Amino acid sequence: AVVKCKPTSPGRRHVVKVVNPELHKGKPFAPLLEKNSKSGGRNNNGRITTRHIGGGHKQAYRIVDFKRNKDGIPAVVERLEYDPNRSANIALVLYKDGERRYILAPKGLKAGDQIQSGVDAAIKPGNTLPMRNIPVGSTVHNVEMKPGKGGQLARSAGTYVQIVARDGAYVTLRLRSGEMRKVEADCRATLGEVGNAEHMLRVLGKAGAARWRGVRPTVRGTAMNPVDHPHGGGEGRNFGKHPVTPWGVQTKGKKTRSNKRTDKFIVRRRS
Amino acid sequence: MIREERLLKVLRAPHVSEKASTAMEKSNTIVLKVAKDATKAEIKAAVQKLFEVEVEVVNTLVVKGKVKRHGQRIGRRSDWKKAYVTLKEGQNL
Amino acid sequence: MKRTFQPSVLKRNRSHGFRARMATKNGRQVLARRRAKGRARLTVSK
RNA sequence: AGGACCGAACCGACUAAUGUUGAAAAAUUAGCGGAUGACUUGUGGCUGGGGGUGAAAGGCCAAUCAAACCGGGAGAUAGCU
RNA sequence: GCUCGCCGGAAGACCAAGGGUUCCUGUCCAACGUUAAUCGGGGCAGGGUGAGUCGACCCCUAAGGCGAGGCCGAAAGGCGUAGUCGAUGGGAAACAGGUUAAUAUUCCUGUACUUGGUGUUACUGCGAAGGGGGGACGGAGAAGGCUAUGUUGGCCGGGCGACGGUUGUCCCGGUUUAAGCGUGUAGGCUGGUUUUCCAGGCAAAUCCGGAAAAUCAAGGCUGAGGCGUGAUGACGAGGCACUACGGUGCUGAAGCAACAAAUGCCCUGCUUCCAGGAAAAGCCUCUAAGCAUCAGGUAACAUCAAAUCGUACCCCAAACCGACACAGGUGGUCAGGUAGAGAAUACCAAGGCGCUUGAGAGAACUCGGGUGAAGGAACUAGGCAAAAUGGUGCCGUAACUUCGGGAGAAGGCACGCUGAUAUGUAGGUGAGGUCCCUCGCGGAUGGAGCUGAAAUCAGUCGAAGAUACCAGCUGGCUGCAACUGUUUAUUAAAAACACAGCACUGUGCAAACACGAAAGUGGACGUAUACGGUGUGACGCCUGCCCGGUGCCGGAAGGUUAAUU
Ligand SMILES: [Mg+2]
Ligand SMILES: [Mg+2]
Ligand SMILES: [Mg+2]
Ligand SMILES: [Mg+2]
Ligand SMILES: [Mg+2]
Ligand SMILES: [Mg+2]
Ligand SMILES: [Mg+2]
Ligand SMILES: [Mg+2]
Ligand SMILES: [Mg+2]
Ligand SMILES: [Mg+2]
Ligand SMILES: [Mg+2]
Ligand SMILES: [Mg+2]
Ligand SMILES: [Mg+2]
Ligand SMILES: [Mg+2]
Ligand SMILES: [Mg+2]
Ligand SMILES: [Mg+2]
Ligand SMILES: [Mg+2]
Ligand SMILES: [Mg+2]
Ligand SMILES: [Mg+2]
Ligand SMILES: [Mg+2]
Ligand SMILES: [Mg+2]
Ligand SMILES: [Mg+2]
Ligand SMILES: [Mg+2]
Ligand SMILES: [Mg+2]
Ligand SMILES: [Mg+2]
Ligand SMILES: [Mg+2]
Ligand SMILES: [Mg+2]
Ligand SMILES: [Mg+2]
Ligand SMILES: [Mg+2]
Ligand SMILES: [Mg+2]
Ligand SMILES: [Mg+2]
Ligand SMILES: [Mg+2]
Ligand SMILES: [Mg+2]
Ligand SMILES: [Mg+2]
Ligand SMILES: [Mg+2]
Ligand SMILES: [Mg+2]
Ligand SMILES: [Mg+2]
Ligand SMILES: [Mg+2]
Ligand SMILES: [Mg+2]
Ligand SMILES: [Mg+2]
Ligand SMILES: [Mg+2]
Ligand SMILES: [Mg+2]
Ligand SMILES: [Mg+2]
Ligand SMILES: [Mg+2]
Ligand SMILES: [Mg+2]
Ligand SMILES: [Mg+2]
Ligand SMILES: [Mg+2]
Ligand SMILES: [Mg+2]
Ligand SMILES: [Mg+2]
Ligand SMILES: [Mg+2]
Ligand SMILES: [Mg+2]
Repeated sequence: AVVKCKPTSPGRRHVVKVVNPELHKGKPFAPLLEKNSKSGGRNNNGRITTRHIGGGHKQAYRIVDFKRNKDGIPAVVERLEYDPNRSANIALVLYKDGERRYILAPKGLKAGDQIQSGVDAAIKPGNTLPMRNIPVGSTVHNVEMKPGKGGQLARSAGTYVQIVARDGAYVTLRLRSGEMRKVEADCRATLGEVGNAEHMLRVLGKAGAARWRGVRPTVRGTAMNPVDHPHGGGEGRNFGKHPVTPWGVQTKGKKTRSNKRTDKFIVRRRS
Repeated sequence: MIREERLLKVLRAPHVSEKASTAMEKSNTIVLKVAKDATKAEIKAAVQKLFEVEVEVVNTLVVKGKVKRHGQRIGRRSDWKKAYVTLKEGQNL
Repeated sequence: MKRTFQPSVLKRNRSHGFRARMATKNGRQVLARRRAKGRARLTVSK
């Protein structure tokens, strides 16, 4: 549910929370947890490579099954959980052999639902199979780019892909960006859409809320001195520059894709 | 565990003072200067063989040598090991 | 007020100690220059 | 419940007087703002000089940073005093 | 030595860091000490730091470092795998009293506890670098049970008062006791046992996970404190002897209850929220290779071992960072009385101090204060500075508003003390006695004793009862920025920066982008509801026209056009 807050204080007036009562209260499933190391957007040279990353709540990593290789063995959804590592929710699934795994929670999946993977699996939400065995026109998510590599496309909350065509050893997908992309039919995909579509309806309401998410402030280039950014100084508010990145490269309009190796798979670019 | 050559080099001197005299009269403890590297086991064995008395317990501390200034240049006395060797009720020497 | 020198022996030794000098080529060059100068103390030690 | 309210510690630094060969190379006193948070603090770590870091003031990077400090080229050059 | 004054959430005490003998004793006074100095953190000499259980080392990992081979790079080198290091975090065990001129949880006295080796004895499936469990985790809030601690009474010892009274409903002081061991409470969590089967836990498992039956409603786990023991003891005002008059030896009363009560403990709990909250070992258990009358495992008793280094002293400062015995700076712990909401503030206790030039005088003028006739902003750039307001309760409170606010708006009334209701009330706490019982640290009944605000009525003192310290000035119009935040350490705190929100634009993942001649890495263990860049800046009502110029995006026919030939 999407909930508005009463204006009992100024940083609370514009807050719009996504509150999901279906999600597990408390701690996750400990065996599927790994430690997460915060970067501050710094690399192995200790330099900031990506700006505006730092602080924010400590998070544990949940091992998510993007491969969905446990074929023939059915599984039941035990509970839906909150995962701090992604926009989407995850599901704790129990296999008939006693194994537990985490999966991305599709739209509509609830506790008690039965899922399965493999070439023979039923066409239902939460089921994974190679796209050669999923009908054309189907709405899928957690789509593999290479067979057996694991799900790489349509993983974010509310996202999905539509198999628009199948010809030869390849399928044509309408990606969430609007791009028409070819991927080989032997790549797996999960039926349904990623759940939690109400995610985009949230309104942080205050500065502190982006800070808890590890987002540090953005300083406008125009708010700097010539030495720091091509968007320089000026006596009073001045611009008169062709808008660029801090590194003097044309922001707004210049295409930065340069991958001749993967061009063959793009059928139609996004608009 | 021991060797006579080692035990003969481990005890260096009796240490004299008011504290050392009172430790003997009140607690039957002898205060000694022992080799810097001497262990409590070595001091126990050396006192038993050379002084022919029974040892109850050995307590040890390291004394830091005092520094004296001679104008612009400093001098430093040596650090040494002190042993509080408690002998059993039956006292001799 | 708060001055620039805030002591810590661990940070002193890690930053400027003998082993830290020995760890890099340029630090072994510091020791070599100081030895050629005839320095009494090559590094701050115990 | 809250980057909620009043207010010590704690963090800060709006006004004035004093001090200005100072008690102090930035303070003292009376008042002042924040005080569950984008809070504050200890210990240790990482980023290095056309480089870092910067809620951006050319700020800060060991008491003078529009290019630190030390050693060297070095007796730079000085149609100037 | 007797007074006087100051601090007392510190100006006391204890840690860490940092220092390094400054510590204690004797002796000396040149220089050091802003003065004298017989004194000193100064000179000289001697003395002083005692550990199985306090810390380090040690075992274990975090960020991060290093890194055999390796990958990469003119050389130097960069990165990184197995690994190996690295606390600020995890991992065995000791307390009370006494003692020194100076150490003490280290010595001594009393009483304990931990983990190993060895031996004996009884019982026995033991075995890891592996599996599983556990360790092992956030914020906020609630309020119950406690203890630390205090207050009063009782008890015991002492007192009978320099000046009216003081044998009493009087005065003063003490009334302290640990770890450990036994009991398993208030309270928290969870159904328990057995059998069979199994695509999971890299191999195996009797363990974990999963499945299916059977049976019992009570089973276990966690747990403050209390009570008992420890303690036949220690401590204890004082008494009695000796005193080098500094002290020393001997002796030693009472040692209880009620009430109040933490921010400490139960509580790593409970409730609740979103921002969703280390690791690894010790530990418990399970098996593999293996050993299978052995070894090994479990228990009782005995015995041995537990090394090494630190330990003095200063520590919110005269010993550390500040050139100084410098109004500065410096992390953690403890928290007595009265008043008080309080860790504010005032006065005090314990404890520590009067700040290392003093003596006079009582001019101008400077600094810091107190009071001020009449006037009351006339001052000035400007009410700068002052002065003023200031508490609790109740009554009451406008425009406007995003319905929260505005609001403590504004303004008003009450306020001490004494008595009565009631020799102390409402409430809190709760003993005896009686009764039940799956007999306990149990339940019900019962109300003694203790503690105890507030109200009304009546009276009373003063000029004044929130009497001191402490402690909002209030209101109206208007510019700017929504807001809380941030900033020019050291002349600018703002209207500047940031901000939630909005938009443009790039980016299909070996992403764009960024640090790197590279390898590697960040972005991200993310995947277009995502990530980067740019601008605008809550919200409301909205955001028109212009593509000539400059920038960008798309186009392929023609013209021009590089190396090359
Ligand atoms: Mg500027
Ligand atoms: Mg340009
Ligand atoms: Mg001993
Ligand atoms: Mg020792
Ligand atoms: Mg607040
Ligand atoms: Mg002040
Ligand atoms: Mg205010
Ligand atoms: Mg406040
Ligand atoms: Mg630091
Ligand atoms: Mg030259
Ligand atoms: Mg010259
Ligand atoms: Mg000295
Ligand atoms: Mg002294
Ligand atoms: Mg003098
Ligand atoms: Mg001296
Ligand atoms: Mg190598
Ligand atoms: Mg390396
Ligand atoms: Mg290690
Ligand atoms: Mg540590
Ligand atoms: Mg002492
Ligand atoms: Mg044995
Ligand atoms: Mg394990
Ligand atoms: Mg919680
Ligand atoms: Mg009590
Ligand atoms: Mg009289
Ligand atoms: Mg119970
Ligand atoms: Mg006595
Ligand atoms: Mg000490
Ligand atoms: Mg101290
Ligand atoms: Mg002084
Ligand atoms: Mg000082
Ligand atoms: Mg402080
Ligand atoms: Mg105070
Ligand atoms: Mg003085
Ligand atoms: Mg005067
Ligand atoms: Mg007047
Ligand atoms: Mg008047
Ligand atoms: Mg008037
Ligand atoms: Mg005027
Ligand atoms: Mg005038
Ligand atoms: Mg004023
Ligand atoms: Mg005033
Ligand atoms: Mg009246
Ligand atoms: Mg105007
Ligand atoms: Mg503002
Ligand atoms: Mg503000
Ligand atoms: Mg300034
Ligand atoms: Mg200022
Ligand atoms: Mg702007
Ligand atoms: Mg326009
Ligand atoms: Mg073009």
